[PDB]
Amino acid sequence: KSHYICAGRLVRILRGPRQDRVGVIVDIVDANRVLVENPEDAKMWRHVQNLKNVEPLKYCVSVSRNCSAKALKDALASSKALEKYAKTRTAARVEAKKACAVSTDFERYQLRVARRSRAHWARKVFDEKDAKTPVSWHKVALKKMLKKAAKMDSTEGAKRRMQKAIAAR
Amino acid sequence: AFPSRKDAFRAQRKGAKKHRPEIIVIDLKDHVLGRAAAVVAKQLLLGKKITVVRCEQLNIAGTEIRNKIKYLQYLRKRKLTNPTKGPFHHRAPSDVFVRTVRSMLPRYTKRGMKALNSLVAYEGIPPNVVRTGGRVVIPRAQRHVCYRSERPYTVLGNMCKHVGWKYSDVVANLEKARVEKASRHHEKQAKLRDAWKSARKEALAKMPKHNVEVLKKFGYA
Amino acid sequence: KVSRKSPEYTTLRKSCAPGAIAIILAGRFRGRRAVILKQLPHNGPLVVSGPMKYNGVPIRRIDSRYVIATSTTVDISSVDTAPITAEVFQRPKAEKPKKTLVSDARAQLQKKIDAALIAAIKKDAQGKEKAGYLRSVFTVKPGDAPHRWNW
Amino acid sequence: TTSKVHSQRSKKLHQLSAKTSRVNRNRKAPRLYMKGTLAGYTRGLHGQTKQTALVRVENVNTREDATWYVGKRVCYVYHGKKVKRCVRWSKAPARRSTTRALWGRVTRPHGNAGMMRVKFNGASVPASAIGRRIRVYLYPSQI
RNA sequence: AUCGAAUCGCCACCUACAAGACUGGAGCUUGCUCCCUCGAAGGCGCCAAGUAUAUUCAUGAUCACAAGACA
Ligand SMILES: [Mg+2]
Ligand SMILES: [Mg+2]
Ligand SMILES: [Mg+2]
Ligand SMILES: [Zn+2]
Repeated sequence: KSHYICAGRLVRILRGPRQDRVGVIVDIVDANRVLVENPEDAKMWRHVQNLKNVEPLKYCVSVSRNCSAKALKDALASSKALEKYAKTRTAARVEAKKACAVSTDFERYQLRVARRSRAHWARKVFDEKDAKTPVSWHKVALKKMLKKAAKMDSTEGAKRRMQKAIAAR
Repeated sequence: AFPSRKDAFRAQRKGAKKHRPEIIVIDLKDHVLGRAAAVVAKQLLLGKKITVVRCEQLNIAGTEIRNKIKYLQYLRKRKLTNPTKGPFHHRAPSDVFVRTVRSMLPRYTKRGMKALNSLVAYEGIPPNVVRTGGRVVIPRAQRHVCYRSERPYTVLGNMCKHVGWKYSDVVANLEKARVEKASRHHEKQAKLRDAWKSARKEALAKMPKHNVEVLKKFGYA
Repeated sequence: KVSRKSPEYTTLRKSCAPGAIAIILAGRFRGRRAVILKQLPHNGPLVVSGPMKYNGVPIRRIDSRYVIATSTTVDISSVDTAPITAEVFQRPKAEKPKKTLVSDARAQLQKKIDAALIAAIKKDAQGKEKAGYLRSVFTVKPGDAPHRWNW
Repeated sequence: TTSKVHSQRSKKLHQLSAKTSRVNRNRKAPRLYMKGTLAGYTRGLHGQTKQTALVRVENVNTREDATWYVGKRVCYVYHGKKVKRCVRWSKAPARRSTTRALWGRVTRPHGNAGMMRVKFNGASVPASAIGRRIRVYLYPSQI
């Protein structure tokens, strides 16, 4: 289910100068604004954020409205919300986006060969499995044609044509 | 539309392979009529070849009654002395979308006509479009981000059916058959999709380990 | 301080430093990666000899405006680069009127320079990956945003 | 005459059995230019000024993005009816074609959505180029 | 067969569907907790059929429609 905007809710900033940073709701002003703060982020001191610019995460620390900086820091460290968030796939995707954004031409080359290497080995593994259990279009077509072909070739006339036109080759 | 024998002969003489122009297929389902038409018209003027499908599922804000009345007011306008040469009131939803795009275009210039002729409109998804490639949407012209859900809204096919469109049932049955065929074919090839997914998974254990580390760094492993 | 009329005066940007790896943006070898060797005197064009064995690029001069000098460099202090003078690329006047024809002296210069350049690449810790980097071909793909990239 | 279905069957069986999951690889000549389209000329409601062209470039959707392309070379490619003189007409006879190019440079960004203004060498770009492809090269390079 | 042309991303994994007041799955406490594949990628393609032991590239001489283009 969706995550509510509550005191202690962890959020990610969608757009603006703090894009892709995490904070704590800490307080609610009205239907449109909140007071976000994160002690562990340098640029995430207590400030006002519009609710349209925040993405509510799944973690809620136990704090009261308009809590002190020390109370927030202790609750954050105790709850382990940031450590739990770091292990999820969305956090990894966010970090990887920064890596791509600051990547050089050499790093782009390294990713390209790494992805192509995985692509090559995926093709190898797929071919090995597809030989045994036909799942591709060509292997399925071959497996359906094989039974009729063997029957059509096991005749005397088929043998004569095969042998004559092969020995000619 | 049928190619001439001269064109077929020239293609055979040249030995060229089958050619398809760069065409964008837009699924117009739950798309705002004016916003989609404005976006399409701008892209047509920029030189894109655009084919729109499922025109009968476009949306207009407001109740169906007031939208039907608006079309009926449009229908009543005709050249009194000679209704032929008068305004031509097309009832098909695809024709409705084409007219909306046309009004957004400078239709009385060769450049405007070229942009207009670069657009093809369909009700539902015809077979020649089904397998051409992935369909697209217009995020800024989508109903679920444009209309407040409380407000009533009109479906273009329902509006057109009561003002003169006669093929609503034909399109509905064709769409039902197409989805059933697509669902059966999507039920098939699932083994192929699953096999490729497992093949990619097993590639990590067979590929160089530093290549894996690069993939993890850029969030692909 | 340096005289503007001297052969040593230069205005070339820092990114096109000797040893850096450049992407060729124009000419016959567009899209190929190459190694910057030097700048010809009098604020002249760059000289690139990204080893012909790796990508086919010979010892050719190129204007620095037609190259993207990437931040990935190679230590080429062991490469002499001294025999590469402005006289190498000069040509005699032609009077009034199939393996490629290369003069012997040009062939020897290419041989020695490429061999030393290859050796320097081997000496690098990431040399095998950088050798593959030199073999790679740059192209603008659909969806690319080169204006947004670091190089 | 014997039916061809037998030899076709043998050939089809061999090709299906020898088919591997090979993919298509783009090892052709690389594209070194960004692809754009000529939206038109600079204009107000009073009319247009054909000495300045407006080019929309794919993946360039911000004014900061269009700033990066200031001073880059711009080329419009088309063809005529007859083969006329080109660059390296004598040196490279393979270049002789009806294909022609008109060159220019990017002067400044236009608007806030990545549009740029382009001035062509001497003459203005023909109005028949409106809606057609424009090539924006990466040279002259500041990198 | 005139005909030299402008176009420059391929797919037999996107090319099925529907919902944005909410479709990964549970619990009751109904907005929180727990489980999971952890909810922010359609797959490839970008120069060794693959990440290595490699390998012909020039004199097309420094930009010029890529001098080619069946991936
Ligand atoms: Mg749910
Ligand atoms: Mg909604
Ligand atoms: Mg050409
Ligand atoms: Zn809470």
